[PDB]
Amino acid sequence: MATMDKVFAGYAARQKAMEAAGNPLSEGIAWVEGEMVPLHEARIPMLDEGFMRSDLTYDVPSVWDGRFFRLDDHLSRLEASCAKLRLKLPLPREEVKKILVEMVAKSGIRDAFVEIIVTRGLKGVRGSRPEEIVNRLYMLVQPYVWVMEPEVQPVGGDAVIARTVRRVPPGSIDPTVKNLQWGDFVRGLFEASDRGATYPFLTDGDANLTEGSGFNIVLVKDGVLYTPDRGVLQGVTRKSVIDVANAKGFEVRVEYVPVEAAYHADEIFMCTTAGGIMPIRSLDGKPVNDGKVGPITKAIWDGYWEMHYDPAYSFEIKY
Amino acid sequence: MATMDKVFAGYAARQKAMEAAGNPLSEGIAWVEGEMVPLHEARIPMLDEGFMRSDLTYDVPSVWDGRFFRLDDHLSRLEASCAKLRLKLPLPREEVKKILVEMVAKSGIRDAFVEIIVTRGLKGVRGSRPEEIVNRLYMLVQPYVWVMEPEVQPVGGDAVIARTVRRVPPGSIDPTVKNLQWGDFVRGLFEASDRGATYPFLTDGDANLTEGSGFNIVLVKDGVLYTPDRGVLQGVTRKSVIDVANAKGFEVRVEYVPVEAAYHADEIFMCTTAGGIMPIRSLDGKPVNDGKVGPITKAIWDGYWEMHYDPAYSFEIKY
Ligand SMILES: *Cc1c(COP(=O)(O)O)cnc(C)c1O
Ligand SMILES: *Cc1c(COP(=O)(O)O)cnc(C)c1O
Ligand code: NA
Ligand code: NA
Ligand code: NA
Ligand code: NA
Repeated sequence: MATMDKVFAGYAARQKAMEAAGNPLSEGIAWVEGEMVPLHEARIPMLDEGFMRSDLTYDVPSVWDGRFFRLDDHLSRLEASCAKLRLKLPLPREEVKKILVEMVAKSGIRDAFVEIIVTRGLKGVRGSRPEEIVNRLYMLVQPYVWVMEPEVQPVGGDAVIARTVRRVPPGSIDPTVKNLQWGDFVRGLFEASDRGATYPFLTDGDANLTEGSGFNIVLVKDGVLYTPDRGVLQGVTRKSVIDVANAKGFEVRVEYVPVEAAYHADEIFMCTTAGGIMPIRSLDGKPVNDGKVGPITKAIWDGYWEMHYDPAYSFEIKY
Repeated sequence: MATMDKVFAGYAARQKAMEAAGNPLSEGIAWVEGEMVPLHEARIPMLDEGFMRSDLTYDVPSVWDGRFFRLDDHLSRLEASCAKLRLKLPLPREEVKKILVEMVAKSGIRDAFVEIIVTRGLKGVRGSRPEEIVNRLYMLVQPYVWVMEPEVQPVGGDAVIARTVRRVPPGSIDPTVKNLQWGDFVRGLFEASDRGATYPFLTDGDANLTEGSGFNIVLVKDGVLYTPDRGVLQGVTRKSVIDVANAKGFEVRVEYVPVEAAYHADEIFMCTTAGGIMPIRSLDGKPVNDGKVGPITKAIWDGYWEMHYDPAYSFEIKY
């Protein structure tokens, strides 16, 4: 369990140093209407009908150890999300990239959660002519967010297959469009908490796994990785999982994963930008296999963080 | 078609008078953090995790001809919406009532769209302890909004049964909780527009009608009114429709309404606070019956606006 120490110890050191620098901007910076403002003072107009009706999409790249991770993948997914929503990125993609690097640089944050939001704008879809709709852009940079805290990743967390809620189906809301309409996920969070666990796994209502509240799901069984194809966000972390798995000779099947498979899996882990590779030790109050972080999961964990220093997948920021 | 003239002519006169008064506050007033501010300057903090994840509920009473319509019904539905979301109205209900009356009074608006929003607050559900969650309140007053403009209600609008999208199911998001997660409704709006119509009727994906983008649906067939029970908001307008129908001896069945019934209906109309009683002359590009506003619909229209002057359902505002 060495590489986790090196990763987490490095993170700790950089957090210790950022508090020492006392920079007020290291609490976060936002981009709103062409202007960079401190995070705790960034505000959205109530007249942004888009934002009001959550008629928007968003995406969250990260910065780790001063390096932006797969930014172009996130920008490309955001553009595809916009197109599916009949939205348009209000600024050229390369300018968004420049602003984001500047914001991270000016903030001094070495490990950052970065968020880009495109909304319909001030005039909503209902009863407005196409000429009158002007999409709006919001961006943000802030310290890295953990869906699983570093102290838990060596042991793994507690999940449940949710039984009081199921995933919004693609015929209502396209799950490949990263969105903030979290009604089902929030029910899943409360259900997990009510049942004495932390992470909800949502079904599709048809006996298959989909995803959870802010993460994709992966099963390991007899040396093969399984993760749902339909009904889920096509995560960039999931993508990196496939890259590491291929590089290490593990097969990954992106396909229909029945709920039943979760109860027989050798290993389970979640993956997401806000936290990385997140092992699950128990499901529905029962141990996953031996209740430990599995070997294939640790290989995926190691490779995922290793690739944060591959220039094919990252670039360094000048602060 | 007299009573529509009296209603719309009165509305016109009051709009003519509000423009004459030139009051800048007659464009709207908002309540944000204890302070009343002009609408075009009201802003929401990006750190409102609730609002960000649309982890909120809301409700929209109206003011017509200087009288608040069924405010207590809306406040009661909002409280029930909060309870289902494990939210709490941050101020006592009677104080919210007082603020809203004051806001309408100070604004001078005689015909108003009024909106109350309760969000999870600055600390979201995920990874926060129950002690750290403080729900936040937002309110707004602005000129009356029409989902169907007065000029169209005498003739009726053009609807379609949506075929590219279906209603979010209650097992994902409780439709009796008025909410702003409009992903499916926005797809329905674009589909309607693509097909040359205006109003989408969403199915439940199981061959029954539910509701539309901001309105309940009612069918009239052989002297009986039909409106879906499950999968929809229990509208206050729908409630008033039942009151008028009962008073006039018409039966209303709140039950499963198959999609097939829409294609054989004698009359169809939508109902919502933002516009009232809204007849539909065509469905899927075909006439509804004779393509005219039907008689039972006009009786419902007349009674609905009549009851805006019944003290059992309204009170007058002192401006
Ligand atoms: C963000 C998120 C994921 C993970 O996607 P990444 O691109 O790896 O961050 C998966 N599912 C949902 C619902 C998410 O919000
Ligand atoms: C607001 C709305 C209605 C109508 O409800 P009222 O209380 O009559 O205003 C119906 N369905 C949806 C989805 C709505 O947003
Ligand atoms: Na996106
Ligand atoms: Na998946
Ligand atoms: Na409500
Ligand atoms: Na109904």
